[PDB]
Order: sequence, then C-alpha cells, then structure tokens
Amino acid sequence: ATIGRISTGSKSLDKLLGGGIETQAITEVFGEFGSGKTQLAHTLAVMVQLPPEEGGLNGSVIWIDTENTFRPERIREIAQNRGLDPDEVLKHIYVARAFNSNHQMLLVQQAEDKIKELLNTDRPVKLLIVDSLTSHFRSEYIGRGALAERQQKLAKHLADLHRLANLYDIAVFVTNQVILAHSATLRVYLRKGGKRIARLIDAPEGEAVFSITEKGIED
Repeated sequence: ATIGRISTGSKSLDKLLGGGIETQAITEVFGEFGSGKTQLAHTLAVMVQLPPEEGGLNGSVIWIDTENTFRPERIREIAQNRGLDPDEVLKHIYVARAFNSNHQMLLVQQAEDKIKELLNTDRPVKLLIVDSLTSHFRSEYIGRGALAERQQKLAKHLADLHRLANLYDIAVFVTNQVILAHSATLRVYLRKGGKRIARLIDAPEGEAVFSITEKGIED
C-alpha cells in the first residue's frame, strides 16, 4: 500500500516532516518533560480524522496511555476549534490505559483486533499512539543488567508496532521523555523555547517552530 501523511496542524512542523507523519512508520518524539510531546499526540488524534484534502486520513485512533495523560477535554477543545464535533471526534479515539510494560505489550496485540474490526469501515485505524512508550520500561528495568534486557524488550515492542504500521497502513506515533539504540523510523527532538522547537535526528536539517494553542498546535 502507498503511504499516507497526517498533518500535525503546524505548517512549519509539516514541512520538517515532508508533509506530516507517515503511515507505515513509527515516529518517535522525544524531549524533556513539558516539551509538548503529548500536546502533539492530542493534535494528531484530531487531525487524522479530517478528510485527505485537509491533511487527515479519515481515520480512527488507537491510544495506549501509560501515564494517565489522555485528556478528552483537550480533544474536545481542539476538535471544536477546528470546525469538528467534539463528541464525534472522541468516538473514534479508542483509549486503553497500560498498567505496566507487560500489559502495554499485550495491548498492542489487542490493538490488532480493533484494527481488523475497523479495517473496512469508512474510518479505519490510521493512527496508533503510545504515550509514554518508555516510562514503564524505565521504572521496571533498572540497575545492573537492565540496559540489555530493557533494550531487548523495547525492540520487540517496537517490532510489534512496526508490524501493525506496515501491515495495516497505520502511522504509529510514540513519545519518550529524555548512547542507546533506537528502532523508530524517524526521531524528532522536541524542546521548549512559549515556542516549541522540533529538529529531526539522525535523518530537512532545519528546525520547525510552533505554538501550543486552542487548535492543538499551529505555527
């Protein structure tokens, strides 16, 4: 299948990304606490629901929330301010809270069932968010021996995610609060300037700049 691209809501960030985040890929955003990673996730969860000519993929969203940071009210605000019905937008976001890293891994398997269920509806899954990708792995795999073990478990989790992205034409978007290997397709470093600034890592070589607004994010 030909890939799709989901606009972020920011023209600046979209250019940095070549149009938006890609389906059949894992995009990792990483940066310190408060950089805006979860804001970007909320914005994408709305943008993907737009029709293709408006930068969306008429898609549903699966959201694996590991830090209890999903906020329906924020979805409502973003949807309303972009001309969309808040309750309809929320209906197409399927959220599961991951209790620990093992549960988080199982939730990826369960996600495949929902992806199959919606595959031939008018709104197939087009975005799968994991926020935070790494928080449970950080708290559980710690101390001598943990670097190898944690990295192996993460890699396998990411391989499961890559398979869903590639098999079912989905954009996977993951967040990571920050010498280690990484297996995401594209890594985006995000930092706070009221501006937020994004740079592609190990990959346009410039930087994108955007604001957090009532529309999610925008230039």
